[PDB]
Amino acid sequence: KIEEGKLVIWINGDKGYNGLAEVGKKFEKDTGIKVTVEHPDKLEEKFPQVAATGDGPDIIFWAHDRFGGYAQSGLLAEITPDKAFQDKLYPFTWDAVRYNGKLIAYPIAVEALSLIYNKDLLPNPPKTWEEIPALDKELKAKGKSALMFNLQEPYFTWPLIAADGGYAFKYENGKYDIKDVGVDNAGAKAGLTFLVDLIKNKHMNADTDYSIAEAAFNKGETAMTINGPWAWSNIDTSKVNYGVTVLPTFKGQPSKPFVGVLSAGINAASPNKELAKEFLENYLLTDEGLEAVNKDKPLGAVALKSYEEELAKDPRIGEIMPNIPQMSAFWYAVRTAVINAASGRQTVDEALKDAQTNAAAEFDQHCESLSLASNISGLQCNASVDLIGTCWPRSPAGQLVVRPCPAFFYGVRYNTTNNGYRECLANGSWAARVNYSECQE
Amino acid sequence: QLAQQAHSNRKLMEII
Ligand SMILES: OC[C@H]1O[C@H](O[C@H]2[C@H](O)[C@@H](O)[C@@H](O)O[C@@H]2CO)[C@H](O)[C@@H](O)[C@@H]1O
Ligand SMILES: [Ca+2]
Repeated sequence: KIEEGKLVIWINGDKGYNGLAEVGKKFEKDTGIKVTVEHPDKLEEKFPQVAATGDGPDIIFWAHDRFGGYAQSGLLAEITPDKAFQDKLYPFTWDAVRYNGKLIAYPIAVEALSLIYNKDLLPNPPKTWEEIPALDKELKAKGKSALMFNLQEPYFTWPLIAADGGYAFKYENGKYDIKDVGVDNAGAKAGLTFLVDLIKNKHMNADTDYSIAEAAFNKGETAMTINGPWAWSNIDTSKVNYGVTVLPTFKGQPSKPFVGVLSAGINAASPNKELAKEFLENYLLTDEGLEAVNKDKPLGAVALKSYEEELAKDPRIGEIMPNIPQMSAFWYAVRTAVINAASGRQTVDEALKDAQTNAAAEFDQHCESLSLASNISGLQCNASVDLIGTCWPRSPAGQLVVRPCPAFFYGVRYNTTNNGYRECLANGSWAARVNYSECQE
Repeated sequence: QLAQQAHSNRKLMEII
């Protein structure tokens, strides 16, 4: 259970959590309420695990794309800012945290990946991806490399995959079409083929993660990286002379990074909702609060109008992501495809074919048709194919179901006069196990 | 090999 009368906040460790903690310390001094800021690894997966039990933080910070899934699980409280507060943030930031009519988070910052480059190694950064192989060749003769970035997280390769035509879900009839997935079209194939080719030709290493790339850039070993504004603070420190610019073009088409709105959701099981609202609206979402965070690690662009007007003067300072529940399937699909293509485990074609399936994993067909004369009232188990390939028909909850034994199983004859048995449970889920004992060899 | 393929199928059906 969550402790009443304090605030526990979770934010990713790459964000300005020390700056956030200072806003927390001021809130503590003014209220006598302890604020604890924590930053567990993989928070975006840990949050729903812990929260569905009524545990977790009072406030969770992530990019808005995760929030639709959280809200559908009932994990997030609906937020209640007055029209006057709403007016202080840009309309489009509110749009990103609106799910099925309701505001489900406060928008904080607008996050976009950029090309970060070392001005000493590369006074003019490339305008195209296509010139990077030649540039790497020149740099290798000097014991440097052109480009290193995180290949383990699909957020960083997506801009190139999307450039020539890849997309997540198509916006059709005023809503994202979850059946229309674009991870396996010509443009997605072309983008990923380029990336694999960079690796095949030793211009990049498949195993490059966040830390190899950040260290490589900051030690002056690579001329370019790809990252968000939060990363600038670490470069500042390193005293590499760096510039920030737009991602290069692929086949003459701009790179297309997926844009995130860092947002702050309130845990539906928190007994501290009015405290969390007060902290967010009156302490964090002020010029002074956002400045405190920005000073730790840059936010880039922010949702708050008054502070964005100051920030827009920064020279260092692409589509908004959907917030739909299917975004986690999408990211998981692309992650897997990229890692498999980059490591040679699959071809680009194979990888992206699997990605299309996995991104649309919520949607087999033949089994549903083979028993559509049923009309059952109340709880039912849906048509389902088991691991052996046996089709279990739509059945009432609380009933044992009987289907013949498969004619063939791994190229093996079985007598179809025998049956297998499966219980459709009282709650409308299939029993995990099927009794196949009777299907004699 | 087929009788072994059968004994190996048994173990599978027994789990599933
Ligand atoms: O890589 C897939 C991943 O991308 C995005 O996560 C970003 C996040 O938005 C940024 O705040 C930053 O911290 O880096 C993350 C990637 O390392 C999506 O928001 C996320 O759902 C997705 O899984
Ligand atoms: Ca992490």
